[PDB]
Amino acid sequence: LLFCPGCGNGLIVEEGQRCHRFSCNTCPYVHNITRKVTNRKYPKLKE
Amino acid sequence: LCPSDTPEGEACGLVKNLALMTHITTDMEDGPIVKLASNLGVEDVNLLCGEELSYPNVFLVFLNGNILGVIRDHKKLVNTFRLMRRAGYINEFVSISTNLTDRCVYISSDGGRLCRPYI
Amino acid sequence: FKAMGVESDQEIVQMIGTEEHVMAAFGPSLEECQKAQIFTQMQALKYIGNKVRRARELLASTILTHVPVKEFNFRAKCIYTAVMVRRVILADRDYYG
Amino acid sequence: SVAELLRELSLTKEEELLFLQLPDTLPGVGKLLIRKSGRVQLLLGKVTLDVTMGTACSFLQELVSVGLGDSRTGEMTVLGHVKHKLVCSPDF
Amino acid sequence: VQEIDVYLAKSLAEKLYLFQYPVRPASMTYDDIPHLSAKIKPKQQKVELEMAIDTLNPNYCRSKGEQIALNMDKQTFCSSQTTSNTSRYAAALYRQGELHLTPLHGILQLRPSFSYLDKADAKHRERRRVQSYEFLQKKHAEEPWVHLHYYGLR
Amino acid sequence: KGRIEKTLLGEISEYIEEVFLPDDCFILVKLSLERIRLLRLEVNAETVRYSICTSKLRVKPGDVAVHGEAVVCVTPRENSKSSMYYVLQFLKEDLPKVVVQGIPEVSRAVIHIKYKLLVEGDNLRAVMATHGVKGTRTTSNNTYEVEKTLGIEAARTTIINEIQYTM
Ligand SMILES: [Zn+2]
Repeated sequence: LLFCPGCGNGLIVEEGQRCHRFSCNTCPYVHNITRKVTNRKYPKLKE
Repeated sequence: LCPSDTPEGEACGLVKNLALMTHITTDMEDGPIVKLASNLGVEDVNLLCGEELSYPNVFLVFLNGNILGVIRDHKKLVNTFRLMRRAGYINEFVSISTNLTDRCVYISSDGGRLCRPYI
Repeated sequence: FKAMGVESDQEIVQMIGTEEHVMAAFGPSLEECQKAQIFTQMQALKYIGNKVRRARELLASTILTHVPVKEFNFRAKCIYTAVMVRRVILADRDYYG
Repeated sequence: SVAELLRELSLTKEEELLFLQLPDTLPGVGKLLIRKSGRVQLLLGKVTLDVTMGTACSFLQELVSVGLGDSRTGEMTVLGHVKHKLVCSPDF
Repeated sequence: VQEIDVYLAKSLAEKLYLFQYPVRPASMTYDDIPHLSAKIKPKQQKVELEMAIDTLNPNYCRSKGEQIALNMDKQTFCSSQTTSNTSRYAAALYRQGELHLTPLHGILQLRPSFSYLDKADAKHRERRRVQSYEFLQKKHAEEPWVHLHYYGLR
Repeated sequence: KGRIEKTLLGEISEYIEEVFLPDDCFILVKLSLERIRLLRLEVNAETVRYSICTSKLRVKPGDVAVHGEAVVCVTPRENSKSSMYYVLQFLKEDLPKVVVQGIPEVSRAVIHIKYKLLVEGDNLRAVMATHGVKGTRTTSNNTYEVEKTLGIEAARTTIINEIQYTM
């Protein structure tokens, strides 16, 4: 969940040319190859 | 309540009996409770949405089930109301309790609460 | 929440959880499910309430979570609903308090 | 962090706009005393000692101080932003 | 033992109205001095401004075109007031040598006004109670003749 | 035990996430391999890829790939139903709850000591048929799942037994 500076309506990623155009007034930050990272480490019980 | 005074049959634990040294409370006004709450420190409707959250110093005061602001220091509020009640400025029956699992202090002036005296 | 006056979605998470660790899992639950249908509007989101409630729902949101008081300043009502959601994501009927 | 702001205020001379919630006292130069150990007390008018210390998380948003001059006949001008809030409580 | 004294500064604080922003915490966003087209009300401020959007983000383009009204592009605000009792908060400007108290007027929050989706739906249509009060304002909403400008003043 | 009790993709992996590369957004799973050898069970990134497939999450083509050293799987993006982002935020939830291997119905299996193992499950003949369990000697306590699987006459003998066991 990354929010919009300007309306604040949550993250939407359009897969055209790597932007973040929200359903409202366009504020598409065309993030370059900066690699997105979201590793939500899970749980690993054993034995 | 009495632990051993109950019927058996249909009402094995559903019809209880009051103990000796109890006292059910009556209602009262909520004037001086709020008036000491807003002096002792609380603030609501101007605080950013984020404040009342996982941050430890956000115990939110609740009176009778309605939020009345948030206090950074729960101890000063619970202790000051308790000294005030003992002094007699607030009604003897009102009770300030704190749940630390969810940071909500609970000022109850409900009326109908089962009460009891201690030294 | 959008019917209650807080229209933006940034405000709603800020209400529920700013520290994200499980309150981020409020995110793809509902505010995406809100956004999955293009329905960002405050007046339009009274309208979905205005159908199922068997502009006309500014009043009939007073018969919902009553004792949180409102003088058509719904800010006090929102936090009490947000705290009700706050419990669930953090999650005794017979106890004599 | 209760008295830190005053020491931070001491660290940089830049004037800092502050937000103060005084207690609800009607009018029946004030003095602020910082006790050893950080227990700031404002010995306000009537010589009462009011303890003011800490507050809600602040700066988590932009709070801005603006003097509305009735711009139709004046100007609305932002004068400062905001700093940590301060709450004043009567003492017993 | 900093014994700094607090002046009960009588410099008129009737002008002082705190503005709040539960919108801009991500990167110390300052609202920025240049934007004008300023519109403000005394009661329920409804600050309407020239928050013109950048063009560094790449044009936005067709969806902006799809917006219908944009007048560059106003990102206006409607003030959520919280002025019930409004003297509980009255602090001002504080050096490490002097302290000036000033009692403010009602604080007002300033979340972003949309009205683009509001007007947008109406457009499709073309294709409460005493809401404004008894006097319909006839004035508070009319008052927006506004000039946000920079002056060192106390 | 690991062969017959279910283990979700979630239980066996390291830090999963989507990763943003130009013109796409592919998810990734790091798949804790110390564990997979610790818990005696036989999964591999090929076996996960077959199990990410045919798993009702519409990833039925070969869109899911197998990177690394059989240590990481990747599925980029679906075809339709708001396929640009809203299926990927959909995909991050259902992906660490697909059963990698084992009988999906069985909640968990607990060993007990000679050695036997009792399960809290219901899928009987899928348990009876696995490798290592002598399916000639295995009983239930659910007299319907003996009737569906083992005939009526074994369902008679459990109604005799499981009453005379609880009496
Ligand atoms: Zn936007």
